[PDB]
Amino acid sequence: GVVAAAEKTKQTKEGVLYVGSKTKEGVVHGVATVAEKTKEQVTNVGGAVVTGVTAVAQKTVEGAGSIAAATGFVK
Amino acid sequence: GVVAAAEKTKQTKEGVLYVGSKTKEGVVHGVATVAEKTKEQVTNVGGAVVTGVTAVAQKTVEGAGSIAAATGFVK
Amino acid sequence: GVVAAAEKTKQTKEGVLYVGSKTKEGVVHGVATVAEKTKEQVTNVGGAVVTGVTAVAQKTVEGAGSIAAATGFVK
Amino acid sequence: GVVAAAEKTKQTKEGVLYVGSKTKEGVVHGVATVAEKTKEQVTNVGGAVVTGVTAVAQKTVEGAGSIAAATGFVK
Amino acid sequence: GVVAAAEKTKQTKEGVLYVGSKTKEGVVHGVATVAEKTKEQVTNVGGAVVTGVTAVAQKTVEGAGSIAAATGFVK
Amino acid sequence: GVVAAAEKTKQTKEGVLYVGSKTKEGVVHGVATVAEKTKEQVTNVGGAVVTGVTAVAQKTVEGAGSIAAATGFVK
Amino acid sequence: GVVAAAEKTKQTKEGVLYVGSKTKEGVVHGVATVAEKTKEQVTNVGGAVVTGVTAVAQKTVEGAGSIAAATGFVK
Amino acid sequence: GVVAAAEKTKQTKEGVLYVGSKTKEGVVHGVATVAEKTKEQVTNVGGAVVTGVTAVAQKTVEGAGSIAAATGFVK
Amino acid sequence: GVVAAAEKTKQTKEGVLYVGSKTKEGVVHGVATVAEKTKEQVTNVGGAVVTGVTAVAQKTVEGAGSIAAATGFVK
Amino acid sequence: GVVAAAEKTKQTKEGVLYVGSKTKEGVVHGVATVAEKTKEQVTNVGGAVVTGVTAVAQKTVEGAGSIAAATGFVK
Repeated sequence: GVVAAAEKTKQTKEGVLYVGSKTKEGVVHGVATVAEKTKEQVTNVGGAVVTGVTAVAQKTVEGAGSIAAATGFVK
Repeated sequence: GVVAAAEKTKQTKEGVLYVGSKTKEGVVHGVATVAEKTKEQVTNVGGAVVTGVTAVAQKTVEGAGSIAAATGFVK
Repeated sequence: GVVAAAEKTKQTKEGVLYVGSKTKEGVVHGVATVAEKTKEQVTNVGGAVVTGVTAVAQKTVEGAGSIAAATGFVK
Repeated sequence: GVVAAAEKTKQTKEGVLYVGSKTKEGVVHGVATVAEKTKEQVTNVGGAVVTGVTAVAQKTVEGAGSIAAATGFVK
Repeated sequence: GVVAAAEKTKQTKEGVLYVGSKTKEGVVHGVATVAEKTKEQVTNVGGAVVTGVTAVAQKTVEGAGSIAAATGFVK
Repeated sequence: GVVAAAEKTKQTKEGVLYVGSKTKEGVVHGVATVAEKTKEQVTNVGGAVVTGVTAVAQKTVEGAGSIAAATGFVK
Repeated sequence: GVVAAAEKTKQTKEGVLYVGSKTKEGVVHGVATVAEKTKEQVTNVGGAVVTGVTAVAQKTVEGAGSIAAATGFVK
Repeated sequence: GVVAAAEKTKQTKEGVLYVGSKTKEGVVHGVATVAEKTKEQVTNVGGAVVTGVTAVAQKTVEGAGSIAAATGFVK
Repeated sequence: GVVAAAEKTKQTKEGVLYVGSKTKEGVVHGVATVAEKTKEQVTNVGGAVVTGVTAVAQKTVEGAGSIAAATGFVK
Repeated sequence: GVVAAAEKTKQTKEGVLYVGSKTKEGVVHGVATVAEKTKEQVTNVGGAVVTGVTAVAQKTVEGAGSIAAATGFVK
């Protein structure tokens, strides 16, 4: 029973963004899952993932955001 | 029973962002899961992940945000 | 029963951000889970993770934010 | 019964941030979980994690924020 | 019964931040959990974790913030 | 018989130099002799060697300059 | 017979130099001789070696300059 | 017979120098001789070696300058 | 027969120098001879070696300067 | 026969120097000879060695300067 329910019932500068970036070398890998000689691996990533030399996450969840995750195994 | 419920019922400068970044070398890896010769690994990541040389997370959860996570196994 | 419920019922400079960053070398790894020759590993990360040479987390949870996590195993 | 409930029912400079950072070398690792030859490891991280050479966490939880975590195993 | 409930029912310079940082070398590790040859480890981290060469945590919990954590095992 | 003989017998702006250089990154190696797994190497450098991002060699040999070089081997 | 003989027999702006340099990063190695796993190496450097981000060699040899060099081996 | 003989027999702005240097980072190695696992190395450096981010060599040899060098071996 | 003979027989602004240097970080190594696991190394350095972030060598050899060098071995 | 003979027989601004240096960090090593696990090393340095963040060598050899060097071994 992995249920994620989100409801949004709705009846000057807002959220204005300025970014200036100057990079010479950049290595960004984000979400990564590496397995070497591994017998068993389970990985789950949910939600907002902002990454990089200049990472800005503004006003990410204004309304309703549900992240339900059942990660794992059964023997 | 992994349930995540979010409800948002709704009946000058706000949230204004300024970022200036100057980088020469940058290595950003974000969310990573590395397993080497590992027999068993379970990993869960939920929510907002902001990463990098200049990471800014402004006004992340304005409304309703639910992160329900059942991470693990059963033998 | 891993339940996360968030409800937000709603009937000059606010939240204004200024960031200036200057970096020469930067290594940012964020959320990481490393296992080497490990027989068993369970890892859970939830919520807001802001990381990096200049990490700013402003006004993260304005409304309702629920993080419910049941991490572990059963034998 | 790992329940996290958050409710927010709502019927000059506020929250204004200024950051100036100057770094030459920076190594930031954030949330990390390392296991080497480990037979069993369970790790849980919840909430807001702000990290880095210049880490600022302003007005993190304005409303309702619940972090419920049941971390561990059963034999 | 690990329950965390937070309720916020609501019917000049406030919260204004200024940070100036100048670093040459910086190593920040944040939340870390290291296990080497360990048979059993359980770790839980909850709440707000601000770390780094210049760490500022201003007005962290304005409203309601609940951190309920049951960490441990049963044999 | 490696003989170098130089004789100088002597019985408004002259030689005036102006240099303005502006560099951001510069790698200058000059005279270099690299041998890797080499069984035999003979190297000779003679005279004036001017090198670099802004290299100026003005009025190098006003008088007598002799460079005699016998480079090599005998088996 | 490696003989170097120099004789100088002697019976408004002259030689005036102006240098303005502005560098951010500079790596200068000059005269270098590198041998790795090398069985035999012979290196000779003679004369004037001017090197670097802003290298100026003005009026180097006004009089008599002799560079005699016998570089090498005999088996 | 490695003989170096120099004789100087002698019976407004002259040689005036102006240098202005501004560097942030500088690595200067000059005359270097590196041997790694090398069985045999012979190196000779003679004369004037001017090196660095701002290297100026003005009026180096006004009179008599002799550099005689016999570099090498015999088996 | 390694003979170096120098004879000087002698019967407005001259040689005036101005240097202005501004450095933040500087690594200068000058004359260096490094041997690692090397069985045999012979190194000779003679003359004038000027090195560094701002290296100026003005009017180095006004009179007689002899550099005689016999570098090497015999088996 | 390593003979160095120097003879000087002698029967407005001259040689005036101005240096202004401003350094934050400086590592100067000058003349160095490093041997690691080396079976045999012979090193000779002769003459004038000027080194450092601001190195100035003005009017080095006005008269007679002889540098005779026989560097090496015999088996």
